[PDB]
Amino acid sequence: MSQSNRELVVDFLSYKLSQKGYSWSQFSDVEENRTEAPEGTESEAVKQALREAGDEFELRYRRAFSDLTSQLHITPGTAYQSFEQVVNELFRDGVNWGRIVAFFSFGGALCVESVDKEMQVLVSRIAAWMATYLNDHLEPWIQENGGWDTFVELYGNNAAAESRKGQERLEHHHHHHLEHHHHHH
Repeated sequence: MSQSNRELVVDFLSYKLSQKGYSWSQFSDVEENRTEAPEGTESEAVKQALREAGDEFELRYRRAFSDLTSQLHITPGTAYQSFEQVVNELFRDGVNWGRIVAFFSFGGALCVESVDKEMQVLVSRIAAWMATYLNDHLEPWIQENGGWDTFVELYGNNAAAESRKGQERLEHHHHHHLEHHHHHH
């Protein structure tokens, strides 16, 4: 519902941090501040959606990602107001699904550099900033267009499955098939 939206942030930031060699449980106060995550029913899909999305956005707009992350350059004691002034431009740009992608991909970068800059309190609050923006500002647009299920499909099973036969069409069967050629490549 809403607590699952915090998962899409936290576990995603941890997904980037773990890649960088950092552990989320090491920087965030676990026992000192138990923030429980539910069973990822919807989260299982959307977190995969953003996982696949972060791939497409990165491979297609890696340069843009570089400029925007430098604009989101996390500083000592970053107020959420500054964070919002950036992420506002995601919505103000005519927020497409890629803005959500970008938003989640930004945190994935922010959380990392926050640790390198020895701001282990900021990496954790980054998740909070994202959860806030997602819950308050982003959710209205998301649900308006159908919800996460709409976005997930775009990088999910059926949408891609329908284009799977397109790969077979890409073959353009013009090669003389007389026997069974072992492997095409």
